[PDB]
Amino acid sequence: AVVKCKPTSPGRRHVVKVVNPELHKGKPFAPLLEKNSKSGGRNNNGRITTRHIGGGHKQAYRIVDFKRNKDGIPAVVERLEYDPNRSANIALVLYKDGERRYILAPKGLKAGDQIQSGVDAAIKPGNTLPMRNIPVGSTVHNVEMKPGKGGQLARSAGTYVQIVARDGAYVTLRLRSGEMRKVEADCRATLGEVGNAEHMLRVLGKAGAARWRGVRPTVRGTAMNPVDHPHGGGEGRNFGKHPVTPWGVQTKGKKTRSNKRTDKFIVRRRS
Amino acid sequence: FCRFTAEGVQEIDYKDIATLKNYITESGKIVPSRITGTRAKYQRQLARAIKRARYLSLLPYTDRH
Amino acid sequence: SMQDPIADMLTRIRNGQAANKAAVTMPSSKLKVAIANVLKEEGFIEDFKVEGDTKPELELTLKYFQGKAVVESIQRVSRPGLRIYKRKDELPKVMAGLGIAVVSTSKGVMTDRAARQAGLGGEIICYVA
Amino acid sequence: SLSTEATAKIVSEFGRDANDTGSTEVQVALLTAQINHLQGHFAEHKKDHHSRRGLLRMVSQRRKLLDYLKRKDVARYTQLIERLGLRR
Amino acid sequence: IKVRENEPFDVALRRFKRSCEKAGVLAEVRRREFYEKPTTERKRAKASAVKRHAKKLARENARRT
Amino acid sequence: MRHYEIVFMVHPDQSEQVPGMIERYTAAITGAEGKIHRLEDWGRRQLAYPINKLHKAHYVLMNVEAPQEVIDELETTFRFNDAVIRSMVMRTKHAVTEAS
RNA sequence: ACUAUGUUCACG
RNA sequence: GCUUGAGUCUCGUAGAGGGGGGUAGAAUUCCAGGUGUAGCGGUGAAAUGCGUAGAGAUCUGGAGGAAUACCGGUGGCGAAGGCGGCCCCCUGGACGAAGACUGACGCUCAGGUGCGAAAGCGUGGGGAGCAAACAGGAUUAGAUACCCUGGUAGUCCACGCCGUAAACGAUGUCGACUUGGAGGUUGUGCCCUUGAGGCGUGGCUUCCGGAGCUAACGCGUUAAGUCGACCGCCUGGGGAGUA
Ligand SMILES: [Mg+2]
Ligand SMILES: [Mg+2]
Ligand SMILES: [Mg+2]
Ligand SMILES: [Mg+2]
Ligand SMILES: [Mg+2]
Ligand SMILES: [Mg+2]
Ligand SMILES: [Mg+2]
Ligand SMILES: [Mg+2]
Ligand SMILES: [Mg+2]
Ligand SMILES: [Mg+2]
Ligand SMILES: [Mg+2]
Ligand SMILES: [Mg+2]
Ligand SMILES: [Mg+2]
Ligand SMILES: [Mg+2]
Ligand SMILES: [Mg+2]
Ligand SMILES: [Mg+2]
Ligand SMILES: [Mg+2]
Ligand SMILES: [Mg+2]
Ligand SMILES: [Mg+2]
Ligand SMILES: [Mg+2]
Ligand SMILES: [Mg+2]
Ligand SMILES: [Mg+2]
Ligand SMILES: [Mg+2]
Ligand SMILES: [Mg+2]
Ligand SMILES: [Mg+2]
Ligand SMILES: [Mg+2]
Ligand SMILES: [Mg+2]
Ligand SMILES: [Mg+2]
Ligand SMILES: [Mg+2]
Ligand SMILES: [Mg+2]
Ligand SMILES: [Mg+2]
Ligand SMILES: [Mg+2]
Ligand SMILES: [Mg+2]
Ligand SMILES: [Mg+2]
Ligand SMILES: [Mg+2]
Ligand SMILES: [Mg+2]
Ligand SMILES: [Mg+2]
Ligand SMILES: [Mg+2]
Ligand SMILES: [Mg+2]
Ligand SMILES: [Mg+2]
Ligand SMILES: [Mg+2]
Ligand SMILES: [Mg+2]
Ligand SMILES: [Mg+2]
Ligand SMILES: [Mg+2]
Ligand SMILES: [Mg+2]
Ligand SMILES: [Mg+2]
Ligand SMILES: [Mg+2]
Ligand SMILES: [Mg+2]
Ligand SMILES: [Mg+2]
Ligand SMILES: [Mg+2]
Ligand SMILES: [Mg+2]
Ligand SMILES: [Mg+2]
Ligand SMILES: [Mg+2]
Ligand SMILES: [Mg+2]
Ligand SMILES: [Mg+2]
Ligand SMILES: [Mg+2]
Ligand SMILES: [Mg+2]
Ligand SMILES: [Mg+2]
Ligand SMILES: [Mg+2]
Ligand SMILES: [Mg+2]
Ligand SMILES: [Mg+2]
Ligand SMILES: [Mg+2]
Ligand SMILES: [Mg+2]
Ligand SMILES: [Mg+2]
Ligand SMILES: [Mg+2]
Ligand SMILES: [Mg+2]
Ligand SMILES: [Mg+2]
Ligand SMILES: [Mg+2]
Ligand SMILES: [Mg+2]
Ligand SMILES: [Mg+2]
Ligand SMILES: [Mg+2]
Ligand SMILES: [Mg+2]
Ligand SMILES: [Mg+2]
Ligand SMILES: [Mg+2]
Ligand SMILES: [Mg+2]
Ligand SMILES: [Mg+2]
Ligand SMILES: [Mg+2]
Ligand SMILES: [Mg+2]
Ligand SMILES: [Mg+2]
Ligand SMILES: [Mg+2]
Ligand SMILES: [Mg+2]
Ligand SMILES: [Mg+2]
Ligand SMILES: [Mg+2]
Ligand SMILES: [Mg+2]
Ligand SMILES: [Mg+2]
Ligand SMILES: [Mg+2]
Ligand SMILES: [Mg+2]
Ligand SMILES: [Mg+2]
Ligand SMILES: [Mg+2]
Ligand SMILES: [Mg+2]
Ligand SMILES: [Mg+2]
Ligand SMILES: [Mg+2]
Ligand SMILES: [Mg+2]
Ligand SMILES: [Mg+2]
Ligand SMILES: [Mg+2]
Ligand SMILES: [Mg+2]
Ligand SMILES: [Mg+2]
Ligand SMILES: [Mg+2]
Ligand SMILES: [Mg+2]
Ligand SMILES: [Mg+2]
Ligand SMILES: [Mg+2]
Ligand SMILES: [Mg+2]
Ligand SMILES: [Mg+2]
Ligand SMILES: [Mg+2]
Ligand SMILES: [Mg+2]
Ligand SMILES: [Mg+2]
Ligand SMILES: [Mg+2]
Ligand SMILES: [Mg+2]
Ligand SMILES: [Mg+2]
Ligand SMILES: [Mg+2]
Ligand SMILES: [Mg+2]
Ligand SMILES: [Mg+2]
Ligand SMILES: [Mg+2]
Ligand SMILES: [Mg+2]
Ligand SMILES: [Mg+2]
Ligand SMILES: [Mg+2]
Ligand SMILES: [Mg+2]
Ligand SMILES: [Mg+2]
Ligand SMILES: [Mg+2]
Ligand SMILES: [Mg+2]
Ligand SMILES: [Mg+2]
Repeated sequence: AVVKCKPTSPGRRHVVKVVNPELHKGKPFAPLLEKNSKSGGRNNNGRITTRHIGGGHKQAYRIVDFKRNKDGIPAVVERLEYDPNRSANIALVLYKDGERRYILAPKGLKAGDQIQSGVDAAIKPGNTLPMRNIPVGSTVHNVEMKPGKGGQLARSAGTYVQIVARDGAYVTLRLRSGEMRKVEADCRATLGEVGNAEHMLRVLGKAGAARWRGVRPTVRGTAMNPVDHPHGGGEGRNFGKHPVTPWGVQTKGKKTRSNKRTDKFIVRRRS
Repeated sequence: FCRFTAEGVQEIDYKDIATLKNYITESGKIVPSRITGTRAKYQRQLARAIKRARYLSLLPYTDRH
Repeated sequence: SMQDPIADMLTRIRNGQAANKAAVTMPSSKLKVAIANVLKEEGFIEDFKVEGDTKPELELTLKYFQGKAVVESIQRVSRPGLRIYKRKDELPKVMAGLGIAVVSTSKGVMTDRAARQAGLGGEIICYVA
Repeated sequence: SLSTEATAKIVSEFGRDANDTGSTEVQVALLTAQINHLQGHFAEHKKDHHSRRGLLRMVSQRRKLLDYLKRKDVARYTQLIERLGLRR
Repeated sequence: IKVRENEPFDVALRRFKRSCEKAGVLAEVRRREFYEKPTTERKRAKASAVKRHAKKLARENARRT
Repeated sequence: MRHYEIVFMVHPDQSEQVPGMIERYTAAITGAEGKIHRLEDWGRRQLAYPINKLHKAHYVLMNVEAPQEVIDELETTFRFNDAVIRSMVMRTKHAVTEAS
């Protein structure tokens, strides 16, 4: 459920929690975990390339399986786990042979359900297939952009691609943006919708909730001096210049798409 | 004229279209009761059977297809 | 939903007389036979019976003198919503003593005229003009 | 909906025989049987307000029979509730 | 609707159209018929019908015509 | 438990498969208590209008008694199958015979 | 197609 | 104690009763392309608007969303609000048939609870058409309108809130009783189905009328007639269903 917290303190007042009752309460499966040290937004050169990131809670990386390499092998969903490295939840899948892997939990899924993947299989939520084999006009997620790769598109909580059309070797997909992209039919896609759709109704409530998610404070250009940001200076709340990034490029309606290579695949741009 | 027959009763079925095509006009529309007789009960069974026959493309919805 | 059976009897009589009807069937009772006989004894009704064993149906036979009916008017006084018990001296006289008021007294059901002389009052059931 | 076998099972157990099927003991059990079947229906659906009016008829109807049965006889009233699981 | 009229004829004669649709497509689904207004304007077309039909029985008056 | 009347239509080129299709749909139902009362393969009958831009669909009428689990499993095998162009599943009112 | 207004009390 | 009230059981019939999930066809809109050559659009009459960048018209393929032509009626169902393509899933009631059972278990109901059109409101979607606001063009003495071209909230779905309408038969709920006629609709029994018959007895329902009632209009076995039970409400108009 989406439970609103009672106003016992200012900072608590506005908090809205997404309390999933079906998640596991305990330590995760270690073999799939590994360390994930933080950058703080800095790179090779030790310089802030991405602003406003740094701090937060320490969090380990779960090796989630996007490829779904196991063909013609059934797999029982053992337990749904919380993932700090992701918007969506994950499911500890135990394959019939012996292996265990983490996968993104679709919407219709619980501890006990069985999933199969490969070439044949059945058309059901969670069952990964080649997009050729999937019926046209169906809800998919964890969609590959290249055959044999992991899975790029629709991985966030409540996110899903819809297969619009199927032109021979190619499949026209309508993405969550509204962009209609043409991908290869040999590429795979996990059926259904990505779970944890309540995620968006979470509201943090306090400053520190953003700080313990690893975000840092965003200072407005207008607040700065002219030397710092193009917006800057003025003796008491001035502006009078067109909105811009700290590096002068115009924000607020200014197309930065310039790939050129992959412009053939885009059937129609978003709107 | 009226219904099926004197000792008919029966039920208006969608599968048969020979006797059923009499009750629709040339355009494809269902003909009303005030033109073809029929009790209100059998007109409703008919109207349903036309719509089921239309789903299976046994009868047409119209004549602009 | 059928709270007063006695009022219902007196409507069937009243409406039967309006319709110019000969006989008036209804479900019987102890108090129904007592009132019906008092109406008969003075002379509003011309004979009655109580035909039935398991489910008795008391049918009256209404009286007519001219084209006009005999029972000019008949109404419930001591209805169940408001019971009306009158004292010996306070007993009414319907139409200045040429119509009767059926009164349930301690010595059985009787008319208002007989109640005065007998020396007792009671529940005044219905005025009959 | 209550099938033929479901009613006939309750009728030939609480009452005297399959012949007897109108007792307050029987009547209340048939309502309790349907009311408990309808809980699974109103678990989801929820917006089915028209069927709820048919249920709340059955509920109130059952209370009128039990309140009758209590005033009529305290012995068989208390014994019926222990078996059906009412009172709550 | 699909009217050929053999070969020597021409002169339109397509009452098939005029006694089937036209009024249904046009003076009905042209502008907004406010849900309630049909229930009003039908029930007055319906009340006006039996008004005439009941009068037609009592139309045989003296006349002297 | 319940009687039904399945009337599905199949694509022309896959009408050779229909003999095979019927044997699988019979085997699903005939095992679970209720028997099929009357089959009747209609044949490659003309369409009143073009469905999916084609004419002549291969009609098949089963008419069968089954529980709700088996019939809804058969209902899903029509949607997840490109060969079958449409179908409908009617209700009870006893078994029947003849009529076309 | 659009197309406004007629001061107050009275006389019957 | 009893059985006619009330309720249960059997068996069928009808129905846009309800909730959830599918899918069908016509159309509209936009999207891409073919054809094609000046208009189209609209109106009382015009103009704003779209069009030589090739529109309109016409064709082909696609995406969407919402609504279900004809059947469809003084037809049906629902307590009221209300409810219409077709199909399954679960589901409430209604009516009839002849029995068996229970044995007055009933009728009303202040407080109280539940549902309750449309418009609103919150949150997340969705958005073709339509369309408050808004803009432009006409109209006009003026035109914050009516008419025209655009067009956002809304209208659609999931989950809550709102709690009102000329929520109207302007007619409280239950029961008894009192001449008729013409229909519709759904039953069920008896003879010959001896040919789309008839002859009966139940529900729901539209219209016209008798006595009676009514200020009159009208109502009239579904009373506003004749009575009973209980509830709600009324007490001149404005102030005011306001403070
Ligand atoms: Mg490790
Ligand atoms: Mg890194
Ligand atoms: Mg380095
Ligand atoms: Mg270095
Ligand atoms: Mg940056
Ligand atoms: Mg940032
Ligand atoms: Mg992070
Ligand atoms: Mg910020
Ligand atoms: Mg800031
Ligand atoms: Mg900022
Ligand atoms: Mg500052
Ligand atoms: Mg400063
Ligand atoms: Mg700097
Ligand atoms: Mg600068
Ligand atoms: Mg300064
Ligand atoms: Mg300064
Ligand atoms: Mg400053
Ligand atoms: Mg200043
Ligand atoms: Mg300035
Ligand atoms: Mg700059
Ligand atoms: Mg006696
Ligand atoms: Mg007896
Ligand atoms: Mg006796
Ligand atoms: Mg308790
Ligand atoms: Mg409890
Ligand atoms: Mg208790
Ligand atoms: Mg408890
Ligand atoms: Mg209406
Ligand atoms: Mg003036
Ligand atoms: Mg007895
Ligand atoms: Mg009885
Ligand atoms: Mg009864
Ligand atoms: Mg029953
Ligand atoms: Mg039944
Ligand atoms: Mg039915
Ligand atoms: Mg039926
Ligand atoms: Mg229905
Ligand atoms: Mg329905
Ligand atoms: Mg429904
Ligand atoms: Mg829904
Ligand atoms: Mg529905
Ligand atoms: Mg279509
Ligand atoms: Mg558009
Ligand atoms: Mg073109
Ligand atoms: Mg050209
Ligand atoms: Mg001009
Ligand atoms: Mg011009
Ligand atoms: Mg031009
Ligand atoms: Mg050109
Ligand atoms: Mg064009
Ligand atoms: Mg065009
Ligand atoms: Mg769109
Ligand atoms: Mg109606
Ligand atoms: Mg009704
Ligand atoms: Mg009703
Ligand atoms: Mg319908
Ligand atoms: Mg629909
Ligand atoms: Mg049901
Ligand atoms: Mg019922
Ligand atoms: Mg008995
Ligand atoms: Mg007894
Ligand atoms: Mg007995
Ligand atoms: Mg009060
Ligand atoms: Mg109240
Ligand atoms: Mg409410
Ligand atoms: Mg609304
Ligand atoms: Mg809203
Ligand atoms: Mg707001
Ligand atoms: Mg909210
Ligand atoms: Mg949105
Ligand atoms: Mg919104
Ligand atoms: Mg939006
Ligand atoms: Mg829009
Ligand atoms: Mg949108
Ligand atoms: Mg418009
Ligand atoms: Mg307008
Ligand atoms: Mg506004
Ligand atoms: Mg303006
Ligand atoms: Mg003027
Ligand atoms: Mg001027
Ligand atoms: Mg002007
Ligand atoms: Mg203006
Ligand atoms: Mg204007
Ligand atoms: Mg607002
Ligand atoms: Mg819906
Ligand atoms: Mg909604
Ligand atoms: Mg509320
Ligand atoms: Mg009100
Ligand atoms: Mg209304
Ligand atoms: Mg009305
Ligand atoms: Mg009414
Ligand atoms: Mg009122
Ligand atoms: Mg009322
Ligand atoms: Mg009430
Ligand atoms: Mg009540
Ligand atoms: Mg009455
Ligand atoms: Mg009669
Ligand atoms: Mg009659
Ligand atoms: Mg009749
Ligand atoms: Mg009648
Ligand atoms: Mg006859
Ligand atoms: Mg009747
Ligand atoms: Mg009427
Ligand atoms: Mg009336
Ligand atoms: Mg009238
Ligand atoms: Mg009348
Ligand atoms: Mg009558
Ligand atoms: Mg009569
Ligand atoms: Mg009548
Ligand atoms: Mg009668
Ligand atoms: Mg009657
Ligand atoms: Mg009545
Ligand atoms: Mg009647
Ligand atoms: Mg009355
Ligand atoms: Mg009056
Ligand atoms: Mg009051
Ligand atoms: Mg008051
Ligand atoms: Mg006053
Ligand atoms: Mg008040
Ligand atoms: Mg108000
Ligand atoms: Mg107020």
